[PDB]
Amino acid sequence: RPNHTIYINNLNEKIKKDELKKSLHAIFSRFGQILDILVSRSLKMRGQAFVIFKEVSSATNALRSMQGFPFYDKPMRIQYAKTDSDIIAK
RNA sequence: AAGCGCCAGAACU
RNA sequence: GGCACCAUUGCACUCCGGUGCCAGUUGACGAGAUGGGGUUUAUCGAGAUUUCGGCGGAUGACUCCCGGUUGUUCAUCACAACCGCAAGCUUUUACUUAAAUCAUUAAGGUGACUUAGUGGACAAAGGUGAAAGUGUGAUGA
Ligand SMILES: N[C@@H]1[C@@H](O)[C@H](O)[C@@H](COP(=O)(O)O)O[C@@H]1O
Ligand SMILES: [Mg+2]
Ligand SMILES: [Mg+2]
Repeated sequence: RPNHTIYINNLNEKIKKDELKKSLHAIFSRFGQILDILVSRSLKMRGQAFVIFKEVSSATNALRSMQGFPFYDKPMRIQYAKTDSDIIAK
């Protein structure tokens, strides 16, 4: 079902880790306070992000509102995290 | 203040 | 680390697909050492290392000079070795001669790395005094 962490994909792979990590924070900061955004660039983890909210309330609203939103010329695909994240789980 | 200087090899980011 | 091109729609949380091409970073730790000219592969140890490879320089070495020291107390030549404030050869002997490494803890940088402090060290080539044996002939005052 729902989760503190939201899984975003279909992100522009041409954008560098830190720029993407900050450009994400710009738009998701209104829904609630973000604990950490996790972005890698490997073959397995590129075009994806892990915006973690302290509140699931924020995660639900962010999912509803930002679904399909144009981000670097590419529409976002937002799900919930399949499993909890460590800064929540621990 | 001369085992001292710079850097298309090469290792490393 | 970054651009590009191929490949990838991918649920991760100690970094990490392939191909090129550009940027960056590392690249000698101190001791030692300059009369002039030419020549050549330029002294010494420390360090587990790239202190590798290339280029340049260089106070080294050889060798011909310029001066000087010393050669049976003085000079001027021969001849021999020597010195460029320091000066004939050999030997035994005594004293003198660092900084990195390290280990630390601070700054900076995505980054490999950088610059700086603290801790105690640990050399060799040299250098110094001491002895011991010793080093031409010709001519002149
Ligand atoms: N003092 C050193 C010398 O001992 C060394 O011969 C020379 C050449 O160095 P390299 O052999 O790295 O070219 O450099 C310096 O001058
Ligand atoms: Mg490869
Ligand atoms: Mg070299």
